[PDB]
Amino acid sequence: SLLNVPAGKDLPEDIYVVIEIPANADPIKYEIDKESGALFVDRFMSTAMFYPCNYGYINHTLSLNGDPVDVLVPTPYPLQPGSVIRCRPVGVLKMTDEAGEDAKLVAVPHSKLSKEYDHIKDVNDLPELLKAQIAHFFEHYKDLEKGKWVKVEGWENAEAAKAEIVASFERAKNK
Amino acid sequence: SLLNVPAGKDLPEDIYVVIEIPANADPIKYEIDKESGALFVDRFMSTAMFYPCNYGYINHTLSLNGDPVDVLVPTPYPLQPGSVIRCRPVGVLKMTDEAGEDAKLVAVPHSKLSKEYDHIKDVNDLPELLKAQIAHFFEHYKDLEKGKWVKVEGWENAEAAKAEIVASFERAKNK
Amino acid sequence: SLLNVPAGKDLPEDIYVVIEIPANADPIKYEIDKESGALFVDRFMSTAMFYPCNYGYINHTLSLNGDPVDVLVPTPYPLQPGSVIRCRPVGVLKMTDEAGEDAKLVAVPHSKLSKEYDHIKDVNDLPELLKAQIAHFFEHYKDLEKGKWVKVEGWENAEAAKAEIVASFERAKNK
Amino acid sequence: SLLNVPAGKDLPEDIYVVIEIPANADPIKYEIDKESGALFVDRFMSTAMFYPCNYGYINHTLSLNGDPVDVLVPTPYPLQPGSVIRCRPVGVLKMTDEAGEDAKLVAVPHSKLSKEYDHIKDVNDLPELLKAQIAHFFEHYKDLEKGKWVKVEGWENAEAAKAEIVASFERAKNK
Amino acid sequence: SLLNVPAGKDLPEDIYVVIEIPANADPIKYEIDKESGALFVDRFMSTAMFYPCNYGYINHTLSLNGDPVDVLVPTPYPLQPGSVIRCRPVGVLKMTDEAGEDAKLVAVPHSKLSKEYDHIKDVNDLPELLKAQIAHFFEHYKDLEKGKWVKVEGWENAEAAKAEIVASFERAKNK
Amino acid sequence: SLLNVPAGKDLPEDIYVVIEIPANADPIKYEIDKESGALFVDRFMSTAMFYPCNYGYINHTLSLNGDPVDVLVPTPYPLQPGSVIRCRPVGVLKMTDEAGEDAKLVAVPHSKLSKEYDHIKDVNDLPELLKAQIAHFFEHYKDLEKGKWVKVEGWENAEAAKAEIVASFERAKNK
Repeated sequence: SLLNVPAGKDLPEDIYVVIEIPANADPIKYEIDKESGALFVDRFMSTAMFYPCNYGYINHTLSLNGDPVDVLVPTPYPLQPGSVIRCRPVGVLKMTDEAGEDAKLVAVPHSKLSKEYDHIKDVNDLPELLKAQIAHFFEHYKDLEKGKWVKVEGWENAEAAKAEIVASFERAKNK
Repeated sequence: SLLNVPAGKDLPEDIYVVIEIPANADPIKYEIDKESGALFVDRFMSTAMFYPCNYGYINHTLSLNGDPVDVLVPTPYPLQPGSVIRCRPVGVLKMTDEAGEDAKLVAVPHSKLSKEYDHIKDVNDLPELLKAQIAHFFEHYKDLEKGKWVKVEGWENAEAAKAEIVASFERAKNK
Repeated sequence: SLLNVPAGKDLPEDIYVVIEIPANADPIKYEIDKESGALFVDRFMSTAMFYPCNYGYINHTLSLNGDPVDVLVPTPYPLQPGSVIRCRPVGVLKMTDEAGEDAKLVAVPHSKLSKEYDHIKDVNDLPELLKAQIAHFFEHYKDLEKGKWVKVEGWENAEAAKAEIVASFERAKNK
Repeated sequence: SLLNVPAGKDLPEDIYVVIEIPANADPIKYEIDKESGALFVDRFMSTAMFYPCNYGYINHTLSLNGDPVDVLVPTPYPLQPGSVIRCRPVGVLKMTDEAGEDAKLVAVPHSKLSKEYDHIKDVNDLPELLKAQIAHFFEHYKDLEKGKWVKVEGWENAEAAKAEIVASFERAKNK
Repeated sequence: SLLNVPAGKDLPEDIYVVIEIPANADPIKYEIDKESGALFVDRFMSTAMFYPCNYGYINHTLSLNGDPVDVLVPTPYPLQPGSVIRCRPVGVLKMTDEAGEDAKLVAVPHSKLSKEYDHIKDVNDLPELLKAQIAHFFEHYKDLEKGKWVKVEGWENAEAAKAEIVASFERAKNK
Repeated sequence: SLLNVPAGKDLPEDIYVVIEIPANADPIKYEIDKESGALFVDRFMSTAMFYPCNYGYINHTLSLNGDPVDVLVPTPYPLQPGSVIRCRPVGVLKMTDEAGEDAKLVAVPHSKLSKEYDHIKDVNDLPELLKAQIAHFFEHYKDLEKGKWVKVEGWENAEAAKAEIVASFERAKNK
């Protein structure tokens, strides 16, 4: 089942992301239920917006806000919800939402899946438009479902992304 | 796995439907296999028709005809086969097919997923065109795969829908 | 889970294929991970080509190259990745790739799912264009991802297809 | 302009069909406007049905119900609305509705487009399932339209289809 | 030609809208060219947003910003670009941008197309969520366009929508 | 009419391309008819291949093979058939086929449409994988067409692309 996928072949450089929401999909927010392993409908998003990249998480990871680290994965074609993709982390989006800090990593497909991202080694290598899209998406997608709000503090590098992997992996085995 | 999703948070008011066939899909009839939990192709439907709502079942339920209670779930966008959606029952379609009574519930997305169905509290609140579509679909979708035939006896209320949940949940733990 | 689907109701005449790649899809090569049962992204294909039929495998089978027997399944509409389809084998495509012989079966939907393939009993009953498409796909889809190359030796009959099922089923229980 | 497209390269054996509704599309009934040549929305279909083949008309023809002769065209992938396809007539579906008698031709793609239809020379060569679905569609797609009924009378051969096209071509000029 | 389509069957109560951008489509902003009547790509949208309704214009109208009056049209399925829809105005969205004042009409499908919109007679009858999404879209779709801003001023009723159409129709001739 | 669209705002640096075949579409080869300006089906492709970019032509140009100059245009989402895109030439693909020599231009979206292509000034700036896929497509898409072959000769720069457009524009008038 999806609950027994490994975090990565070699964390934090070489990880698996479990995809929950494909890039450019209808505005249905899916989430994998941690008891069943099944895809749950979490909500029907109320803004006319879409995730600019595939969205999911690293299994066996516990972030400070109680859930596994979440990750955005650019691909040339949208992936199936429930699929698992081998990636390498390249950067991190720092925000605050109503409960203090949130981070969302960006990870690119690993070279065994594709060579089109070989030259993206860090956060400054990502296209500027795509970074600006992601930031704009996270600042507005909950505008109409409020008591909710997000603010974007800015981009960090591959080493900050890796640190967040490692600390949340470690945090999982214990609490 | 899909075999360990709960029937509901609070049956019969607050249930989970396991989606097998999305609204407006190609005419492939999928079914979740109760031994494996996997999506099986049940048949390629022979009429040029589509399910007017997402179609699936409540887990841990046994109806009088040997299978879990089946349910139609209107959403603003079609859902993935295998996904699980939180809903509240609002009515029931009564038919007879070659083996006596069949019921199919209608349940709407629960308010935590969407507010667009808050005002639908019972069977008379459903749009008339959608009810007429569903009835027409169930009367004709098997026209070309005969020895099969369906006749529609008519709509019942939210309390009859809830009763069918409860009796089939109870019926499951025992036989 | 997908790891506990049976090879077939009655091997080798009556088998289940686990679908990994739908017909006519984006050029994402998915594969079911044999440890987890989950759909993995195997690679993003580099040619502008698509599988001309749905593609997958028979569970509980071990071919000579270390993986389960793979199968192409024509359907009137593309199937979901992860779905299971009841089929009957009708022929086999023989190739050599860099590691000696490869076979890929063709199996058609079983008559309980559809009647549109009833008249296809063997390999000469398949439309010639579809056979020529499949051969052309397998000869070129890896042209740009080389150190890889495929050559097509030609079509065999339903009895050779069945033999390959049986030998790989037997080969699985033991090694 | 679509108003200037010919009736065919060689009537009645070699014709063009202007496509109004794609096979397997959403339940929106499009029509070419005669004055402007633009694609108009004639209506949203109220049954959960789709056209089993692409649908349109032959330009410069006038049937006795006072519009261009309509044709149904099977193709391996749906066509774009407003597109023009070269075809051969193979049959006619005769029916009666609440306005009187009607007739629908069936034409396959010309050999210059595709060889896949070269063995279909007449109405009994069409796959039995397609004929059954086309008939069932015409008899039920207007069922939720108050006042509108369709009764299918039977099929007629290629020769009957050719005569309708000649008759209706002549009648478009001479009047 | 789309340049020859009428403004409406009976202005301002019964109009035609030429559709430029489908609801829920890829983020490509199409426009009909005035000279040629062809569909041009005006631009690729840079936010991750989609139009919440089909968008287009009324032909033979000229607003005080010097183009045809635009309309937003909700429909149950997205429409084709270049297609013409018969509609009734029910409201107007007033806004200001970096070029000055602007106004966007909202029109529903005429009763001849669909009865589903017959209870919507005016701007307060639109579903509350659709109005909120349309406003939010206009206020944010140009956020990554340097120099371009939108401020939404409020809604106005059906009567205001009719006056804009008359005013702009007259102004298209008399000039 | 598409027959009246200009060759470009400022040839040869700023051109319009009329789109005939979308990137990543079904294997239907569309062409604009010269007389009518309608979209015709030229053929159903017989290989399992798709165009790796949108394909079309520049109006009011005539190449030495006696039709308009064709162009391949990469865009972030597929375009509609019949739509017109503003572009800049950056390269040419030279080949020979069974009718003789041929050439295919590559043009990216103009800066007014999208800034994403502003760093692509010439043929060596295109992503290496796209060039490889375009070449491989042209060399294999007609492989199952009896009598038809394609041999790719090499690329040429933006300057060569501009000269072809001038040459073919002049040749469209003066004749």
